[PDB]
Amino acid sequence: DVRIEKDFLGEKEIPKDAYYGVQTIRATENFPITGYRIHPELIKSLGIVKKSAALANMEVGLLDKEVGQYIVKAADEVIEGKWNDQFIVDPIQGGAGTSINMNANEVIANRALELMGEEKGNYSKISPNSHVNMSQSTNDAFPTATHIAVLSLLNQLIETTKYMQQEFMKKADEFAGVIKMGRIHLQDAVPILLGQEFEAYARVIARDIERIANTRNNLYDINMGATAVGTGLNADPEYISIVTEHLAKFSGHPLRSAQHLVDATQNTDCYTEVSSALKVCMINMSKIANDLRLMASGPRAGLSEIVLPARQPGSSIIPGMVCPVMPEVMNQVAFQVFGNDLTITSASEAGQFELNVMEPVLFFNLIQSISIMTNVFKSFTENCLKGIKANEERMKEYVEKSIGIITAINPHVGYETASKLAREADLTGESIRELCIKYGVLTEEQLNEILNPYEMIHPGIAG
Amino acid sequence: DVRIEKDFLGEKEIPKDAYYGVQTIRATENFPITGYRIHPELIKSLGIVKKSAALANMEVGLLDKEVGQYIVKAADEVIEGKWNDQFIVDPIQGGAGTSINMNANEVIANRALELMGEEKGNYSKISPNSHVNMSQSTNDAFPTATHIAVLSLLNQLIETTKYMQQEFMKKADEFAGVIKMGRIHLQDAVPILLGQEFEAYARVIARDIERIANTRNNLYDINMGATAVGTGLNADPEYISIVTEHLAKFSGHPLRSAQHLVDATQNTDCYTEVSSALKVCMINMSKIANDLRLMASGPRAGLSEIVLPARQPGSSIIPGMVCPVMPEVMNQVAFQVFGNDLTITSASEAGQFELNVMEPVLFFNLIQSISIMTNVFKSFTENCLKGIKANEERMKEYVEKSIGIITAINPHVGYETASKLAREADLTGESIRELCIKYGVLTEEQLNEILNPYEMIHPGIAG
Amino acid sequence: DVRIEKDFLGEKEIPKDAYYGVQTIRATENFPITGYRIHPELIKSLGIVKKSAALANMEVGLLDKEVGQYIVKAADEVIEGKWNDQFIVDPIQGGAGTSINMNANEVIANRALELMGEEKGNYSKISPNSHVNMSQSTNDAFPTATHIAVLSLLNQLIETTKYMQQEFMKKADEFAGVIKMGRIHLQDAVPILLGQEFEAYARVIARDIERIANTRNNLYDINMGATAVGTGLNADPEYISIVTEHLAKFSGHPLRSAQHLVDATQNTDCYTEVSSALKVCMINMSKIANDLRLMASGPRAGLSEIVLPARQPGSSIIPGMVCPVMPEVMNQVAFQVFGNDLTITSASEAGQFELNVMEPVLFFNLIQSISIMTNVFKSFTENCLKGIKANEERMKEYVEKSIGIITAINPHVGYETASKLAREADLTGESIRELCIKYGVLTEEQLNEILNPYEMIHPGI
Amino acid sequence: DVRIEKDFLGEKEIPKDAYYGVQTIRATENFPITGYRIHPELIKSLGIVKKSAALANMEVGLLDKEVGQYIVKAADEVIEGKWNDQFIVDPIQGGAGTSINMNANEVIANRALELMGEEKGNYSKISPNSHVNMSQSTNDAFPTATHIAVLSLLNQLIETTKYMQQEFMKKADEFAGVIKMGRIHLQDAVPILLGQEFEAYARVIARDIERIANTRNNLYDINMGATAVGTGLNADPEYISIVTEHLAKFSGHPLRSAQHLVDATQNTDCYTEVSSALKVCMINMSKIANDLRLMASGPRAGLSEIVLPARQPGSSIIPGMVCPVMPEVMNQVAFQVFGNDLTITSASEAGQFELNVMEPVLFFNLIQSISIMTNVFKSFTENCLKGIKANEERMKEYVEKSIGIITAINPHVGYETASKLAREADLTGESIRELCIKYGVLTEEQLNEILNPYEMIHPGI
Ligand code: NA
Ligand code: NA
Repeated sequence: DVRIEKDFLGEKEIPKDAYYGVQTIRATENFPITGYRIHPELIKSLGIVKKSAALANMEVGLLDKEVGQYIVKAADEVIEGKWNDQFIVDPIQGGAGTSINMNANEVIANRALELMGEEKGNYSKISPNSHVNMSQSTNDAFPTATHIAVLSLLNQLIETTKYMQQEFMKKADEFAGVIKMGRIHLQDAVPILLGQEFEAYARVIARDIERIANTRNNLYDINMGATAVGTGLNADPEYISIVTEHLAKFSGHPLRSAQHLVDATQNTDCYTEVSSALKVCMINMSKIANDLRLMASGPRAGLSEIVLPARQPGSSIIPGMVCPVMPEVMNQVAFQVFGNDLTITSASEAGQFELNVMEPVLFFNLIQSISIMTNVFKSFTENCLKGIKANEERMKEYVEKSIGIITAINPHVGYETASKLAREADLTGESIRELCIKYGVLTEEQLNEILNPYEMIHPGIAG
Repeated sequence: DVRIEKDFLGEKEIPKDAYYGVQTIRATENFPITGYRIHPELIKSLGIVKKSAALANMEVGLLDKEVGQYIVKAADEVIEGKWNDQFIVDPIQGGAGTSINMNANEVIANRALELMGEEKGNYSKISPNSHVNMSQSTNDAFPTATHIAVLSLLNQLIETTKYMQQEFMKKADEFAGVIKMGRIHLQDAVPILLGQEFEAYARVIARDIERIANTRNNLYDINMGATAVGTGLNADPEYISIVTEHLAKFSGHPLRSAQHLVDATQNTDCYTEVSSALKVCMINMSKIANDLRLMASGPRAGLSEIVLPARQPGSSIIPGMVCPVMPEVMNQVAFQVFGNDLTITSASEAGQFELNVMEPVLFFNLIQSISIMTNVFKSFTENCLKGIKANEERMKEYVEKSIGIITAINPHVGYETASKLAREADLTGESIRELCIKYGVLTEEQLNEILNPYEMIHPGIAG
Repeated sequence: DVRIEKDFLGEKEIPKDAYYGVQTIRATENFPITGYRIHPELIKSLGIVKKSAALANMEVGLLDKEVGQYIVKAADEVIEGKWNDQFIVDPIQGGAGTSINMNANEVIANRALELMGEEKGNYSKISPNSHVNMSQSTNDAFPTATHIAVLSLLNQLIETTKYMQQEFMKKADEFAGVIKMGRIHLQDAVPILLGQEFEAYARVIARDIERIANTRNNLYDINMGATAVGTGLNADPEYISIVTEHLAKFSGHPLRSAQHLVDATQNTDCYTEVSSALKVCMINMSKIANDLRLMASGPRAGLSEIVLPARQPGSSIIPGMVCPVMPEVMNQVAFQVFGNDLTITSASEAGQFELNVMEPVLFFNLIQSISIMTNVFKSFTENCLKGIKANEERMKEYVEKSIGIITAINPHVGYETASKLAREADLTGESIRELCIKYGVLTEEQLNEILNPYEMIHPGI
Repeated sequence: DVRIEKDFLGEKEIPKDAYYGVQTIRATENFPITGYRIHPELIKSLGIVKKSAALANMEVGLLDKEVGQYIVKAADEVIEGKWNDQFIVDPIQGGAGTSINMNANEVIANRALELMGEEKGNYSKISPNSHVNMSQSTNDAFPTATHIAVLSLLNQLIETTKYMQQEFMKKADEFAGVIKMGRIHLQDAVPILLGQEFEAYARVIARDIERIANTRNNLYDINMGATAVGTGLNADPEYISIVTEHLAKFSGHPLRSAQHLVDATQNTDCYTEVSSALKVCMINMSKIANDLRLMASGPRAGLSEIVLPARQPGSSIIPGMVCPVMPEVMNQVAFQVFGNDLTITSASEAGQFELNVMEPVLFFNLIQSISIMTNVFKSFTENCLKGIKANEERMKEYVEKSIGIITAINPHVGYETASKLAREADLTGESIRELCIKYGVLTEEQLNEILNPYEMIHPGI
């Protein structure tokens, strides 16, 4: 039922059908923290790293082509997502990612052994350390795999967010004629188009796409060849060049060998720069969600400017309640990303000399942020945003009854007079138009032009 | 293979062997955010809530005793942890916890139906809403279950942390004779006992236990009977009294019916008060961990004051490296709790009028904090703290070679003279004792008493 | 125009009329960061510390009675707030607070010298280090002073908060009969009294008062006598017991000498505990302020449930605009405190071995939090909360025309009739009450009982 | 001693000699929160805004040429920093910045009145609202001024940072030959040059310069002309084009009128983008400062790899102590910025519909971050970084007696001999180099090449 493996600390039993090994099992004893598994994209990227390294090591004559070809086939299986269940270590873990790198090394070595008809655990023939980890350290393989995983996930977030942004733009278009009252401080102000607010939403999101896209650039620099500390001592420059080109080609990213491997091994600014752009994006999305929730308030004692698609019963006790559950989950995902960014800040700040050992919790958080933003943006776009409808009559009635349309008469008649009219209209509950007429401030004809609400929506002195 | 269920929004297919229902499946479409499951303690507590309610509702004559007895048996199964797999909704979810409450209501209703020989889905006989949720709202059942789960988890953290605190105290005792140099600003200062530092660690942790224990008090107030908004309109006061006593008795906590149900339904300060005490605790533990990592630095170009149990190979490329992986994972768990507390802050701040809809992400975070602190504290206590050893010779050599022992001569001979001696000793690399003798500041006899390092470890003018 | 002073590092020019000295001037070159000054209460508390130490050192025969007496009189002037302008060092400073301790030691020494007719700078007669700092370290004097300052500031915050909490409870009373629509998810639910919301506000604030008051307890333990690292090297144990008693008696706080001075010198959890309770309080206050600003929304396209006292013009372009400026500044002070608390967290976490050197920024933020909360609570209470008025008729009208008011009538009339009444109410203009009367379902007298605000908003039928 | 002024809300007494007015005095009663004043660069930028608007309004025939000319001269005095003392409102204030805009409008109006020989307060002749605020809102004037202030402050930070970055690169050069032990997890690893660490420092700082410089781009889009909500109601489109050009030309920044003024009036992402780049920079700087403080640990029980310039006595009780005060204040400024960034995050998130009213606290924090970073970078560069010295012999000695130096010799000597050499080195006192010589394994000349600092620290064999 079990086999026995060993490292410099001793021996352990492994289930015979497991592809992980001794260093993996030790990580499960050392760090039973969350019970989560690493993201499958990171597993995939680990497999891209070990395939790339095995090819490069063979090409430069360091690795036996017999063993190397099986390492490559096993790594391809990992890349295709065939072995996600064998990656059992905790995302939150001591040892700076060694246990993640070793989980990859062990799984690939053991699967390679099985593919050449050998016994799993026979590290004499295929060693996790000496073959699958050849020319590598934790301190290059783990971050390089993370750069690749983060880049692949960012590319998916970007595509999802461009889709959402475009759906905001379609709503802006659908609502381009819908007039309502703009509010500042939650006080009635002057008229605005609902489509102008939705375009404001589309535009901030366009700016977020650009910020997030631009954070990829610093992740294209990888540190493969760094060895233990970034000096690259005893790394072969031809190994570095060739592994880099394989990593680029198999991952699909324009990866580059960092110009200064010590810089690239010990600094973590590439990661906080990403987390920062994700946070900024979710600030904007939370604000947008808060607006949607206010606009959907009601149905009788709220603003009731829009109707969201109903997505689930709101209450078992208020008959027929529907709640804005999709904006609410967007807010919650924002609050989660805000927190993840503080965990990332604190972990990046904790780096010491040649290595930041806090990267596992940094990378867990950063991947989680990207992943939950992708998922909530997809679900919000499909289950809410596309289906939003406007209560046009209600919003028109707000404009029809406002005081603040009176703003438009300031350049003609003065803020002082308009204020007197505004105060009176507010205290009597009369229409501001009627008051202008009854006091001879303006004629019916000239305030038909001046108090045109649609015309006040683009710049100019009315008239 | 499937059955069909319905709510006021429409019909859905459910796998025939599933105990969840239509509202559950809708939550899985609305919120595919994390893919996590709610903590099993919360599942258990939901079952305590629905059992308690069913008993109270029968006792006051609202619920049929035939259906009620099966609801109770099903809820007991949930309480014992037999149905954790049927709780499939995302911890991060819109609808303020409705989908969590409905997952409980559905699972219990359906299991109850199966126990009385009926068809799952036959809500005519046993309704998730009308029977299992009777006299309840999301807005009391969900927070009440959370109070119970948080209290049970806090009690386990407290016990784990008292164990850790006691193991720190044992190390303080083991090291009570071990002399070393105290450092301020990382500059050599005056002698201290290693056992005094470990007692400083034990004492802050004692203070953390007290803070965390004291946060339970505000969670003992529950809001069962609140109905939709806290008014309790149409709740039966005898139902409230009786359900409270069952909740207390089955959960083991001294629960109390809040004095003002509107306050208790809309305020979330009980939760941030807990998160705050957890954060403070992890600030202290991170600092302690950082100290341990500095003391274990080396082995030749570091401080090398202590040796930690080796827990995994440190490197595949530095021969025989061992890294302080257990302190490192403690730091990472701190950074995670710091972030979780910011998510909790932001979610509590977002409450509006009669309900804080952001509670799902608040409660996910708070439970995660308590849970990961418990797990890392257990693992750190067993896999590191108990086994720590002191390099007594090294630390003694620091004291033997220090400048700063010279502090003790200030009251005798003046800070001005001691400074001259200190500077000289620092620039020549001579022993400060020899300099005192050679310049006739003190006799060999009087500085044998005065520069006794052990005596400078407790208050007094040396002499 | 200058004198020359000297420390371990060499000599510096000091303005002839200055009471600070060489170690102070160096700090002003090293840390020109914010341009702020330390809080006057911290200056005061430093004066309490140096007075207390001078008395204890004299009593134990370590300090000259005559020189000690002048140190004490100079310290008393500092305590009374006469020399705040001589405390020039930046609150954000390296050195772990040495520069603040030295600013006190120098000002006091020099003023003491002036009081005995000597020249400022004559450290031969009265030394900042040897006399004013005798038996002490930065690492006990500076924290002890901070514990005392923070305690004093907390006591004032608590009194201000208790005043605000009581004014919320008066508004709860004023509004005890005012009915409105409760909202969950911002969706119309069932009726609630405005007074119940204000009471929920007052109750959370009561809980905050308790949390904050309870953070004082760990600050009453001081480390005076710890000297450099908590070992108490060069502090006589009788000096420690005497200085502690003077610190308690002059400060008015029940200070205690910590049970383990090494613990109390290196751990900073008393400070994060305080910051935490301040953050939690401001979370609740921010939420309350958010609710107020929603209730004040309008005048015609908003909820318009309450009217806040007008405090300033809202706009120089929109005629008639007035804005909820006092809830808004409450929000902003919350966001400030949240941030201050993260700075405090990060500084506390950065402690190393025997000393946390990041205390200056930690204490600057903590004292800032306490201070801005006191000031905004006072201003918000006097300029907004006391004057809040309810639009009772508006709120009643929406309750009368809601769906949710059906909930009060359901057990009386049964679900079948309730549904028919609800349907009619949707399609006609009419309130459920009027319809109950029109169709003889309930009598006007029975509806007066059933839809009584208190009765629709409490448990029972 | 007083005059009387009046707004929409009524009349107030103003000190006769004050240039501020009624809306300003009300703000000083409403918000006595911090006691701070807005940054002088924001005052300056407000003056640029009001000058620019007065010129555009005149050009378009909306404002009297004569009154406009006095408004402009008064604005120019504000721009030159002559009236900073008249800006008394608190940076933390409700009203979304109205009180800051009004403080500018009032000071300028009153000074303009004094320049034409009129009485301060005579708003009949020159109105804060009607003339100085003409064609504007708080909601365009205040942000536009902030964009300009922040841009100016960023440009100074960038220049200061570039100076610091270059001084790190000079130290990398000075230390290019200095070998020491690289450490991972604080465990001894393999040799590294001190110069490579300093170059890693310089390179991250280069990346920070780039991030921060790139945040300017979104600030060049301004919303002047948006008026209340971005619709531009009451702003003539030719006024918008002319005021934008004046704003660019007087400020020296390439300002552009935002493409959608409603977007630019309600969204605050340009500000969080800036705060984010500042936070990221200070994360890196804090880490660097942590490393410096570890390298400076000692003198006898620490690493003692570097010596920092001494800047102040470390202790008045421990003789001889000097502390790394300049890295320490760098840490503390980082923690400050981290917190400021959370305040900024929370304020930005709190935007509602057409306006984010939490901008005053957001801008106070953002400007504070930029300002304290500039000041600490300058002071740290001049008072520490330039003067850092290496303990080269100490560092070399530990490299020579390490295990890790074996790594350079392994491919030359093969694993079997390397292990024998390592074992011997552990048990005897002797360095691997000496042992290589003693046992004829390698020649002294071959060891000079192999263990050359540059050669053991770069890829290859
Ligand atoms: Na988190
Ligand atoms: Na701050």
